[PDB]
Amino acid sequence: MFTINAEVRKEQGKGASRRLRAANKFPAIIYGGKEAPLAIELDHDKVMNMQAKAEFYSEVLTIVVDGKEIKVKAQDVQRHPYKPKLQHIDFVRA
Amino acid sequence: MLQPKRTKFRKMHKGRNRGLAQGTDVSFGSFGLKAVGRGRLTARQIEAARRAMTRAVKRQGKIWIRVFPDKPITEKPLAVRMGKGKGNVEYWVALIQPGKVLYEMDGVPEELAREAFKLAAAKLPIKTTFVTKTVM
Amino acid sequence: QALGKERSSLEAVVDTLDQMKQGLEDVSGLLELAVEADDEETFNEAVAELDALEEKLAQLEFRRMFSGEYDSADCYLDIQAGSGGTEAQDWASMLERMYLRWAE
Amino acid sequence: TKTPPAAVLLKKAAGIKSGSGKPNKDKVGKISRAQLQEIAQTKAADMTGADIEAMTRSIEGTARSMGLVVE
Amino acid sequence: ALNLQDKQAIVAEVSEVAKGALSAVVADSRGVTVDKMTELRKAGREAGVYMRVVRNTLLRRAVEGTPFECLKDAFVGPTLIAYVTEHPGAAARLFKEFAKANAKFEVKAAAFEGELIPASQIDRLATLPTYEEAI
Amino acid sequence: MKVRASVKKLCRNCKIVKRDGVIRVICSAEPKHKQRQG
RNA sequence: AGCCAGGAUGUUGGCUUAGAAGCAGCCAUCAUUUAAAGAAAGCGUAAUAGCUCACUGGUCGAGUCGGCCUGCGCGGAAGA
Repeated sequence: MFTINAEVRKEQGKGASRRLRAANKFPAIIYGGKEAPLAIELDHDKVMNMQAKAEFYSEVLTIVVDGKEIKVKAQDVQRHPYKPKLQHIDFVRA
Repeated sequence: MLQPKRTKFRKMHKGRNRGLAQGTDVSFGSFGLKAVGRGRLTARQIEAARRAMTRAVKRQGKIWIRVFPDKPITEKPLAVRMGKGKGNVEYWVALIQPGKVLYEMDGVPEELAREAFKLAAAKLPIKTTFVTKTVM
Repeated sequence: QALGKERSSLEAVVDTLDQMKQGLEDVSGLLELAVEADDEETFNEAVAELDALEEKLAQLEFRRMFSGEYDSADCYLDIQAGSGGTEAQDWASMLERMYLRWAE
Repeated sequence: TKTPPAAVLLKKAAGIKSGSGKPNKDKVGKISRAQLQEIAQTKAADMTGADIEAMTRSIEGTARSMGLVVE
Repeated sequence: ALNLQDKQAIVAEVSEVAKGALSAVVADSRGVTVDKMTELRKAGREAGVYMRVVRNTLLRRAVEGTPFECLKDAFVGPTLIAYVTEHPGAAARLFKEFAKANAKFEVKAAAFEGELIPASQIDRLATLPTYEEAI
Repeated sequence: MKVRASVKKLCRNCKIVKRDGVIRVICSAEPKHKQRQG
């Protein structure tokens, strides 16, 4: 079990998403299966420590998003390209 | 000393060096030397640094060099009242952007490889870090 | 330092020469001790003692024979005729066709 | 006096005069475990192991170091 | 040095040996070189003495397992324990020739009949015979 | 005294101290290893 | 962290070397003793020895070890 909290995003785009990495969050997306894609945001430090462990990428994860649990796999991950950080994670629904 | 075998053109524009790198991931090996700043490795630099890390592992291991000096660079000789054409090609460079992986190693442990890439880093003009491979 | 070095030289000669007196008494013994029981297979298997002792003695010679740094290398040979007209120039050839026909 | 070194008593047992130049890759002899126990029991003045198998594994350590396999 | 789980292995292992143990001897560790320490443990495993040193706050957990809770005064200062499974006495002679031959250090107590016995009265455990006296 | 912009513990005995604005390396066991940062 | 004691046995591991005995260089991955100790961490011998750390029990009695990310600072820093 790897639990994550989130929030749905009000804003989006370059200006909005750069303000998130100023505030120690970062943006990600949940797509896949049937539904509309969902835009979410995550505490950076939480999910940095989790993705250290290589079970992050094998296992099924559990994103809480306004009460509703969702079960998702880590499909893709953009890193910031020298400092050890994260700029975005794609979460396919399983 | 690295240098293409043949090209189309002898001489090249100066260009600029903006933006971030392609070739950010450690693909070939376990560890790697990522650049953090932004400049040019000459070909003599790239070699001096290979000879450091090669010496330092005692030839265990395998080393990959991910960057190649394929831009040529001219200098005018001493006293040349400007003009009268572009200079001769003295030497070759790769351009480096923040995030390019430069060397990769595997077939050694992370004790030794940290020390090898520290001994390389002292020969290069740009600020560097050590990186391990990520699984995705 | 020099005395232990000189003992290391004089051991290499005196050990190897005394064990070739006793080693060719061993081989002349133990080939002939195969003839006393008189088996032709023990007669040929005790020859394996000798051809070990041959390339200890043949490598002690090679240590004297050649010695200086260049004695491995390829060589030139300059034959020159002396001072007596034709009779001397014939003698020079006579050689050339000697050192060629022994380097063959 | 003491019993002579374990390297000298393994050289007679294998049938060699000096050991291996680059050990464990290169191998220059052999010994069965009857001879390992005879070398163990001849050294049983010197050795600080209480039993035999304990003495024998000490002699196996010198055999690995000089190239000799334990056939 | 160790985990909380590795010290739980020692509480189970040393409590279990105390059941098999008839007699037991507390001693001292320091003073003595490994040549002369190993002379104690060679002649130890001839007479049948399971020699140990365990940590001395830790041994209050390991020797709760009865009746050797006598020996809780002794764990202030150094403690080479012993637990003698076969053959009663045995060790108490050998810890006094260990004491004399080096000529240092304390040698505190020795537990038999489920009771603490102080240093001058070990003469009874020291001059027990072999088991194996009546034949 | 060795004076140099990179001071470094050489032996295990060497100790880095800051005296009066300045990084030094005092070694007990080796007088050579005495260093200062200029 | 300090403080006291132990850091051994086959064995100078093997091979090289005038010598190489943990400690010039090269190859290497034992058990035994059990509190635990490298077939060797730094001084040092012509070589052993000598010292000493890893490692380990004793003593003592509350927080501590060292990486990552970020702010402001120190040295590096000599001219008429």
